[PDB]
Amino acid sequence: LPVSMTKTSVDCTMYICGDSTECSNLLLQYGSFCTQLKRALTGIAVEQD
Amino acid sequence: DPLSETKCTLKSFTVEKGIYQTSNFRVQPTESIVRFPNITNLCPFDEV
Amino acid sequence: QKLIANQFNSAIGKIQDSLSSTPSALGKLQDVVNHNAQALNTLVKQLS
Amino acid sequence: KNKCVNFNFNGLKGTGVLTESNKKFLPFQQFGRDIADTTDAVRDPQTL
Ligand SMILES: *[C@@H]1O[C@H](CO)[C@@H](O)[C@H](O)[C@H]1NC(C)=O
Repeated sequence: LPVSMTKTSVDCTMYICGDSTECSNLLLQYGSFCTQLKRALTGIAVEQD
Repeated sequence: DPLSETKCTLKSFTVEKGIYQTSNFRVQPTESIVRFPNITNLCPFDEV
Repeated sequence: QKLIANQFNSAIGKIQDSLSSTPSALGKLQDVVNHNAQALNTLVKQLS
Repeated sequence: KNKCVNFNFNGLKGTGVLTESNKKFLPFQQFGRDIADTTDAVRDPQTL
C-alpha cells in the first residue's frame, strides 16, 4: 500500500522567466498566481507528513 | 527585517508560531565580460 | 504446535523467495515514483 | 572564471558562472544544448 508521495516545490520567477530581470518586471503585472501555487504546494507537502 | 518580511507576506502585524516561506535568494553578478572574434577589417560600405 | 511452527517458517521462507523472484510484485510504489518523475520531466520539457 | 557574471558571446548574452569543461566537442561543433534547449556549453570566439 502506498502511503505518501514526494514533497515537491517550485520557484515561480525562475521557471516563468529566465536569468533576465526586466522579464520579472513584466511578470509583476500579471497577477498573484505565485501565492496560489506556494499555498497549494505547501498544503500538499504538509499533507504528506 | 526577516520578521518584517514575514509580517508583510502574511499581511498582518502579528504572526503565529511556525515556519513560513517568505521569498527566494540569489547571488547577484559581480562584473561583466564580453568576447568577440578578433577581426579588425572594416566592411566594404563605401564601395556599395 | 511443532507442525504449525514448521508450516509458518516454511511460509515465511516462501514469501521471502517469492518477493525476491517477482519483478511485478512491487509495481505500485514504482508506479508512484515513475508518475512523479515523468510529470516533472514533462514540465521541464514543455519550457522548450 | 568561477564568478557570477553577465556575459555575451557573439551576441548571445546570459548570466551565470563559466567553468572549465571536459566535454569532447567535435571540431565543427560550436554550442551545447541541454534537455530544455538552453545553451549550456559554449566555445569562445577567441582562444577557441
Ligand atoms: C587575435 O585573436 C586570435 C584568436 O584568439 C589570437 O590568436 C591572436 O593572437 C589575436 N591577436 C591579437 C593582436 O590580439
